[PDB]
Amino acid sequence: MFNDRVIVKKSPLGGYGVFARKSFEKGELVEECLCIVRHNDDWGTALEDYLFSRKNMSAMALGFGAIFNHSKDPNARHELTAGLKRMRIFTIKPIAIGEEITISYGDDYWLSRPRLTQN
Amino acid sequence: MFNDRVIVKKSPLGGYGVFARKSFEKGELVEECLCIVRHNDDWGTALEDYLFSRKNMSAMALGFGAIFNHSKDPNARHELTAGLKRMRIFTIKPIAIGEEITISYGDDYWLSRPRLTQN
Repeated sequence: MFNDRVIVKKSPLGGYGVFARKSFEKGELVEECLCIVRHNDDWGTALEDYLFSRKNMSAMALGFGAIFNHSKDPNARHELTAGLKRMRIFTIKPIAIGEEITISYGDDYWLSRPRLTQN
Repeated sequence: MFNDRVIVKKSPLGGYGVFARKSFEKGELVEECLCIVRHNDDWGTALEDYLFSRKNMSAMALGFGAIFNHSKDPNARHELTAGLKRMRIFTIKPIAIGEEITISYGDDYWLSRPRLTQN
């Protein structure tokens, strides 16, 4: 997987990650993708590590949206339109070619609140 | 969403679809994407219309993989590596620019067998 700016590859550390295939300027657009949105309880635990939520809805980002890894020192941020229909990834720092593009452990990510029960 | 060959847009008929942004030859590569794979019962009903399954595993295609619509007269086919880790979409007919790229209602798609119960 790869487009005219990012490339997905196995991270020497964790699993897969999104890496810059070209130099990036601060505040530039990295990726905008559509999301599948359904009520929180419609999702099992399968995507618990990828879903984000707002109110009673959770969304799964398509495109490369769900591949971006979370970092304690992110060089990007994510933005969801109303209704979680669209996700946008914007850099918050310049990004050199080859650097992994990461987002923070946002509060809207299921991952920030593991659950003892689910499905 | 769009790359150096396909573009996602609202279909005048159904919802969203993947359309050729360039002419395509028969048997050519349209898209290869990574998939998230988990046991069948780990998925709720949220993605029931997008998941495919093999044995006791189901997979959600990332990239544009889950956006391709199903047609009774498809101009493409899908292929999953072992373990459903990767999906590949190959044309089975030449495809002109602007034509929607569709796959058949494969037996491996959850959609071919709606369920009365789930999660």
